[PDB]
Amino acid sequence: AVEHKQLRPLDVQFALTVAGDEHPAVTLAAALLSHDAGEGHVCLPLSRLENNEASHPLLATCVSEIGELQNWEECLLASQAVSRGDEPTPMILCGDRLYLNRMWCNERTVARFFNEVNHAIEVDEALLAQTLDKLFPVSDEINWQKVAAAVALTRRISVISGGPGTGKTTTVAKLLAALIQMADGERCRIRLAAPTGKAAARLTESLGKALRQLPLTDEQKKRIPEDASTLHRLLGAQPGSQRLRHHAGNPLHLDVLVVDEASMIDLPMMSRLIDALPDHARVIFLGDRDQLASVEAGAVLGDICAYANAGFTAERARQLSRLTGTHVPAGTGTEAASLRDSLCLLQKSYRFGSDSGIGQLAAAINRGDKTAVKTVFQQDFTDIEKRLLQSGEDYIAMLEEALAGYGRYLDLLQARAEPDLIIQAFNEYQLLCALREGPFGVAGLNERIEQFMQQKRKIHRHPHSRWYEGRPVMIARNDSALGLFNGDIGIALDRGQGTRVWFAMPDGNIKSVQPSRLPEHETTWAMTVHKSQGSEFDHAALILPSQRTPVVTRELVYTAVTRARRRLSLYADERILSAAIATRTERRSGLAALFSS
Amino acid sequence: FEQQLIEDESLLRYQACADFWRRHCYPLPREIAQVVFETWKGPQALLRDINRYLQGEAPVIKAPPPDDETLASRHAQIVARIDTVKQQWRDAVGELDALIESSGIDRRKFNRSNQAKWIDKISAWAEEETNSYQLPESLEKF
Amino acid sequence: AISDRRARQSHPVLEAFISLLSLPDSRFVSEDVLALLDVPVLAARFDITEEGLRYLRQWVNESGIRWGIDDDNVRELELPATGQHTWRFGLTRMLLGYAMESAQGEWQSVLPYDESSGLIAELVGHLASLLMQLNIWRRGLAQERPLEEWLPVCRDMLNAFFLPDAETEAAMTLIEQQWQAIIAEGLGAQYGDAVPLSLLRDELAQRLDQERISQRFLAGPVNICTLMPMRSIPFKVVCLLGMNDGVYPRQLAPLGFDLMSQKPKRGDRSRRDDDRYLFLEALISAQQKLYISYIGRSIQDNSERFPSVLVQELIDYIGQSHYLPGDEALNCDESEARVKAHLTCLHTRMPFDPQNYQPGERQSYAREWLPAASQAGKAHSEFVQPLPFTLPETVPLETLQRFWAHPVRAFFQMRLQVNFRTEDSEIPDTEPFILEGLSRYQINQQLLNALVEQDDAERLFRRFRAAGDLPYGAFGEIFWETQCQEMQQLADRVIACRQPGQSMEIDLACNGVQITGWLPQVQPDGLLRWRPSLLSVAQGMQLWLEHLVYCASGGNGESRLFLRKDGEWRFPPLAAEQALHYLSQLIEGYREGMSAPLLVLPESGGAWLKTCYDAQNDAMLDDDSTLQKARTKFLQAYEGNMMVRGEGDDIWYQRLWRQLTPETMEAIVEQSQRFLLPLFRFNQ
Amino acid sequence: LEAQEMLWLLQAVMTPERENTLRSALATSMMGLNALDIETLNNDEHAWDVVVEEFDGYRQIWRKRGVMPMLRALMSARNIAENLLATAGGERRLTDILHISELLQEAGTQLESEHALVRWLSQHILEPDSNASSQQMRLESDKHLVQI
Amino acid sequence: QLSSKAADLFDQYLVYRPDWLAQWETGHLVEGLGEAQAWQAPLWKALVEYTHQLGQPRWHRANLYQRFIETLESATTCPPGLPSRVFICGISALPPVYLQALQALGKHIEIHLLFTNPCRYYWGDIKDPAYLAKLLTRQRRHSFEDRELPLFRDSENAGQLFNSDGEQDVGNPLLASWGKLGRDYIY
Amino acid sequence: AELNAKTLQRLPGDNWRVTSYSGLQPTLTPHQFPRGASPGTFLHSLFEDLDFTQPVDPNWVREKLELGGFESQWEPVLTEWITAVLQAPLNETGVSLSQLSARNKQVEMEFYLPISEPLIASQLDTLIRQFDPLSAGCPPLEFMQVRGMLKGFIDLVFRHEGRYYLLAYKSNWLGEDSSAYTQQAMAAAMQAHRYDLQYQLYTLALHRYLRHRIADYDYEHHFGGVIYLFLRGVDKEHPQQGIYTTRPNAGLIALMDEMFAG
Repeated sequence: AVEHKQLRPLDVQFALTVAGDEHPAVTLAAALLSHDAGEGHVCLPLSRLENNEASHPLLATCVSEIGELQNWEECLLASQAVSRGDEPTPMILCGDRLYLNRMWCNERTVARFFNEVNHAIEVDEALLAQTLDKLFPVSDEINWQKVAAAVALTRRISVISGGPGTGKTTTVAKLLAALIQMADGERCRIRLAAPTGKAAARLTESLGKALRQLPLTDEQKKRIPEDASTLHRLLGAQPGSQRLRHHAGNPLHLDVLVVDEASMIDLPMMSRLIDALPDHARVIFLGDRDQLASVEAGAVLGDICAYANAGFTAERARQLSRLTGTHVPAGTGTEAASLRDSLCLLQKSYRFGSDSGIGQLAAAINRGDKTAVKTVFQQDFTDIEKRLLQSGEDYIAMLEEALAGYGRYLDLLQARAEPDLIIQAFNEYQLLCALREGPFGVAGLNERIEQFMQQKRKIHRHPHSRWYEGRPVMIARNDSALGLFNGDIGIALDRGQGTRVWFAMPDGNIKSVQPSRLPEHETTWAMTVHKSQGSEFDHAALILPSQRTPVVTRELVYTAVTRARRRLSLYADERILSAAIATRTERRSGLAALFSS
Repeated sequence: FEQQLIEDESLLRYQACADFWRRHCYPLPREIAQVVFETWKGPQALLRDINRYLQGEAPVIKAPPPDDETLASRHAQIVARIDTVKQQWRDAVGELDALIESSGIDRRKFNRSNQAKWIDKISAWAEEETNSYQLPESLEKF
Repeated sequence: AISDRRARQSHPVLEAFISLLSLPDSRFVSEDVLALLDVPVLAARFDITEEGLRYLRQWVNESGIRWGIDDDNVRELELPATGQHTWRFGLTRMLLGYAMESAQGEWQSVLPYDESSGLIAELVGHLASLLMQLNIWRRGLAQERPLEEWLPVCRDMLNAFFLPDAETEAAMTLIEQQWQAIIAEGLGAQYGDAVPLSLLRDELAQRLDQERISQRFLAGPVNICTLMPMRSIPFKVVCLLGMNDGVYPRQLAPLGFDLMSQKPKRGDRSRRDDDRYLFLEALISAQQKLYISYIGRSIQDNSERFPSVLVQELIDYIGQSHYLPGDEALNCDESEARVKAHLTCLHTRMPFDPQNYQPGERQSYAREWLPAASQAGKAHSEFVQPLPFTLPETVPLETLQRFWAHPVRAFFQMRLQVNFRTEDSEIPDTEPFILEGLSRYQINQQLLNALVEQDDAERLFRRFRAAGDLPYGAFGEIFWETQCQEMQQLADRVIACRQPGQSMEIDLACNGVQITGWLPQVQPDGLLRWRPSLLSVAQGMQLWLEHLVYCASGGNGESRLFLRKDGEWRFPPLAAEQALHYLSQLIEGYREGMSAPLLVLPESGGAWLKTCYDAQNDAMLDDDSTLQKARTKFLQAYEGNMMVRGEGDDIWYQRLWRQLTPETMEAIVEQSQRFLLPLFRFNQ
Repeated sequence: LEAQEMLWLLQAVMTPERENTLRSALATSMMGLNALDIETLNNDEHAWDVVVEEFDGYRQIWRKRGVMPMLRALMSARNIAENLLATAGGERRLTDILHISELLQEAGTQLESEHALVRWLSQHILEPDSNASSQQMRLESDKHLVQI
Repeated sequence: QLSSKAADLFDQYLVYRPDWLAQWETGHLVEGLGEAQAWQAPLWKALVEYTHQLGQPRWHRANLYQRFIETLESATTCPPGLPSRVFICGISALPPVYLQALQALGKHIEIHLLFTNPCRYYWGDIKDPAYLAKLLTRQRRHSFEDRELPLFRDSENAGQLFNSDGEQDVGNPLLASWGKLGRDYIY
Repeated sequence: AELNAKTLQRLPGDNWRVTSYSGLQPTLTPHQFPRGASPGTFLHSLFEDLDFTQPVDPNWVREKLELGGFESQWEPVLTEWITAVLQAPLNETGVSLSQLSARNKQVEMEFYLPISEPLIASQLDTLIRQFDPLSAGCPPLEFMQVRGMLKGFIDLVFRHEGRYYLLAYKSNWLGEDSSAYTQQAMAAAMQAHRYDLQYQLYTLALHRYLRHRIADYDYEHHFGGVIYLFLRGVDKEHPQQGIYTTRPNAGLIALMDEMFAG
């Protein structure tokens, strides 16, 4: 790639320290491996190192042995830095793919956890079918939520793959209700895990509003899950040291563990979660297959759910047909029966159907770019609008359309109303940008919107106060003492006691905080697509930069499409939208080969 | 014409003592470094010992060692001096001709057994206390 | 308005450039590099943020980086190449930790550093980008160069190490201007020989601090300036400070070989005569009021500081030329002394003294110290207050353990949530030659956990030697041998009575209070704990609490804890009724400690009790000798010696009281007799 | 202990957003508050808001005017000097606080950054080395004491 | 450091003592100086050769003042470019070389010297009784009153005030102890 | 015993401060010159040190670029640009800078201007707007009552055919690279940076200087106008672009002198 050629100093110093006095082939291989680890690739195939390097004959002329070291495997194994998996070496070459020792250890740990430990818990099928009939009222045709709950209560380790707006939390509530109704005398210490604190708060409020609807008992209300914890808080991570409280010796005393939003779980956090689990806990993973990739290097949920398209097994199809009482289709072929049985795919979205253009655009994002052009083209489904952004007049038109989008917010701001309706009007329209600085970014769009509110009579701003009425702020660090998480919006206004920032709590109330009490504050007229995950907006508007960047890809446009509830606008070129769909953010990993054998 | 007076000189003194301990105590073998550790734990104890002589006028040492004698030569000299006494004990063992006194108990042969297990190697530095029982000035008084 | 001061524009630019000019002469200590990374210019050059600097602080502190940039730098100083405790050793350690986990082991006798694992270790790739540059100029500024070659050196250093900014542009411009002016003054004489680096460095350091500022001399605010010769301006009020002896007149000794000082002429100028003429012009130029203040008494030892000779001649002429109307004809010397005492206003030593606020001739204008001088304020009330506290239903065992580990700390950091967060320790300047403190305790703990399974001690020795925590060469081997001997002597007693036991659950209901928890390694013989520590009362209290929570739900058996030096805490098995009674007593003590601060000192109170307790008769002695020995043990355990830190030297006990009153001492004694009595009652 | 209390106060002034450092600095003996006052300060949000506002004003004075003006405004608004003079045995503590303030003002003019003075104070707390200026002075001269 | 100190001493010699450098340029010593002249006389002259060896000009401050005085005393017409009037205000210390140059400058162009003296009478020293009579013949006149005022308080007893060496016994001890620079400047 | 502290009745001092105007407020081309304060002062020192009568020498420009520290490739384009500045006349009659002798020119005249009345911004901005046509926009600045002295540094004062003229240098000019620096853009820059008050104070100082120095002085007879010279706006084909000549109404100066006097 373009970024792969510009070598980081970390990769160069790693190649100079690890190889050192060895051949330059080992130096180039270590530099390419460190650059692919910095970009997020887990494994490095030797075919790309052999074919796509112009110095491969030059290093073939550099080595001088009896066999001349023609193969890359012999040239790597001749050095003391690469071994086959026995010596304590930094680089490991096992399946004609070179990785680091930590990445290879975590990959083998994940493969052991998802290939060997996942056994089948045999329970009573009649009581499970009765609870599924008494919980799910729909029993006429195939319902994927019932099959997901059955395959999550049947097996120990289960992954539920589903998009936003598909009723995932209702499925989790039905699963927990059938779990407590199945084991009456047996106690169940249900635990909930989340990667971020904001997603943990959303999970807590969702399961709170979901579990009170279903009828329970006096012993069943006692076994309600109390709170959802962060993965760094559940394992006991320290600021100074990386030592966990439940690392290897004492596992977490849990019965069932529901980990929501597994798409934001990287490989080291997954490996640290795996080593903390005992030999009897049942884990239920939640998240979307086509969602955005993990933060650090690695792709766990995507490489797990890539085998969900094959289907179930022949025996597991009959088992699910006997459990659910409906016709469950069978998957052709058998490669890994445990992982293909433990998976499930949610396709029927309830908050939007085929009538809405949002789901059709999300289905056409995974297809070719011409399908997305056809989806936007004919009649627009009264949901998706396309505005061309090339010059300064298109920028002024985009600012005018953002004024038309933020019209109700400014109308409730100027009328001096209650801040709750102000936050509710602000949470309906949102801009999504890719970069941070420059003319296309966070601080650029924020400064341009502030200058436009200074130009037109919409927002009065003092130049030396920095706390004018109506500025939107967002927090960058978590703060459990104040109740605000990372990615939470606040609106600064004057209620009569002074300029204070009002935040909308997920409990339904509003909290007025002093601006001096805010640990971090950044203007959020336009959010990044990575930082807007978990949130939901009614009217979203994507703004893509004209400069070619590896950030704008298929998954970024998919997360920008799924970020909108009903209305979505686009401000991008046709060539950028055509190139972002075809360029998929692939991450080379050894899970495709380890799960295949 | 212009110079900078410093108030505290302990930092440079500790730095020079650490440099001396680096250039003197690091390449020693085990049989010498054991005695060096028995004398001082580190350079801090040596600095605490010689801090009253490093400052001010350097004193004159009575009967100084020669300039060519190193730590290894002194260690080999003391090892040979111990080995000569060990050889003279191994040659003249198995006899008792002195008169038994009222102060001298008859368990002294057990002390000779304590001197029987002492002559194994010359890797140590501390002799047994039972050699104080083998003094002619103490045996004559007993 | 302050004038004639030295012009200080940007300290962290000029001082950092001066430190970079002393780069080959520097030892490359880790603190001097973290001080160079403290500059935002050098940090923004190598893309290092403030969070990256905060991570690099603990990374350098834990990776074993003390001094020495490279092994060639260690060999340059006529020192043996140790290979460890250098910047290259720490860089290799951090890169191996980025590549390999710490559980794998050593690779080139270098243990990896498991902290820097993710993308944050990219900042390590920034730090290795810095020190390499700190190598190149270290080889650049050592060789001596003529004046025609020193022209681009400072410019290349400025464009290499520093980044141009809006604020620091004028500092770099002044650096370039002074450097080019020095080189132009050197090349004006056409110097042909070589010029060393230190001479130009000292000349630039002298020329950079030479600038003065006098712009606001007469702006309108009151003027603060030094005495400048040939400048006499009439003013209404003229004040003089620092007119004591030694400071004024400023004496500048001649060079000695100057011929003008040997045969003086009329037009010769000296600094002493210039200062005397300045004092004369200050006396004449004063129109309305003349104020003179000098330091008369020393602030250190209260020594009398005599004034200058000019002020003494002035007060002598005043006393010999004028007299007071009170004593019209008394004497000549006595009236002079009375005038000189009436003019001399000996002010107080402290500003909060009530003598200054007494009405009369002089009166202070500081209204902030007026209620402080009136002595009409309320005193500091006691911190102890009765707070409302309701005992909850489910109180876990971990809360009781954290309470009975330290009751005052549990009252502070849990009730009012006040945790006194002390700053972390700084990085030491040298490699560890000895092992003492927390590192020795962690090494002994890992060695005891390794020898309890009969593992290879040599593998753990190589693991600790690959991290640099052990001393170099034979001394680390001697330390590891004596620690292995001590841990083997302890393990021969530990594994003599060890049985495989599993962790069990604890669910108790006592006085309507639920206790939920887990006990690890519960063997059928009872409870077995081992720690490489000394005989202390806190571990005995913890073992007694575990024995009470273990015997209350089944579990007939003894409880044993093995310390160092043949120290052993043993408790026999008890019935369910006595265990539930003592657990209810501890719960009542916990609910009393949450409302009021429970003054139960474990160490000093346990020492007082075991001095007063008699285990043979189960009764406390009341003779005067035991009552004096218990006070001696209490004063020994509260405030220790000059080698052992006492219990009273703590941030939680100094907040309550500053001095140990005998009333609070008797209260602590009574609380320890009430609570710590079953510790020594069931000890065997 | 007064140097550690001044360090906690400077850390609460520099970072008043995090309530943990401010709560650890308010409960010191320099402020002189009871446990009931700390409990009511943790319970009442408006009093903690007033405390955060006045500490932000102290930070603004410390960034604009320097060390000794901020310390004098803190000792005048809280009126802690009169309370330390009213308490028996607090005059030596007040003289130590004034000497620490004078040394911090003497060391603050040679430093540009605000956190650099806090790091210098923490280093001089960690360094017990004795200089001629950094020694303890006589607390009182009018009252006669037995001189050892 | 030695070169800088010797250059500062040579600058002080260029300012105050031009005759010593003029005699050192020839190579002859000055009778009655210190021992350092034995290394200071050949050090200066080899300097004057060295700037004679390079392309730098020869002229300096010491050798130019006598030619500057002579070319002003010997000239008949005023040179162009000179200012109309020069003020000397706030200056109480000048070398005799600068005053001898300013006297020849003031013979042509009117120069106003504003000198601040704390005493109104003559409070300086004397050289000779023939100079004492010359000072007694000189009398000041007021700017506005236009009346002649003498220098000393007593004209007949003015000789009794000065000592044999030439120092005036000042009655005020502060002026005698502090104003030595002004005492030399008024002389 | 009872003790009290004395209290000051009034303020210790009025707003007395000696301030200035700033206190009251292809590959090589001059358009591609780096815009900054240090390059502005470098160009100001280049225009100050260079003689206007003598032709510009390239080695002197190379020496000045060596002393300043700029690039050596800019030197042969800069000197011809300097000659392009010197060839452009700046007058209402077409008088160039080469016709000015050394006695006629005076560079960097420093003046102190007294004022004994409290300077009210509302009484001054209205008096400016009464006569100055550029004060149609420009809402008035707010400053405290300044009583005392005012410092100023005029760049150049020169006489020609018995008429005095002022010249100042502005050289930032970052936003213009084309020939758009017409009289309207220069007037907008004068209204934005508020150089009208500076030019009016310069006219007042020059009027007071010519009144104190020259006996039998008339403001209309001797003064000719004030010229502002934008260095990056001077073109060879456009003599009017780069220069900005303004003459007051000769009635604002007397009222401003009466206001500053008392």
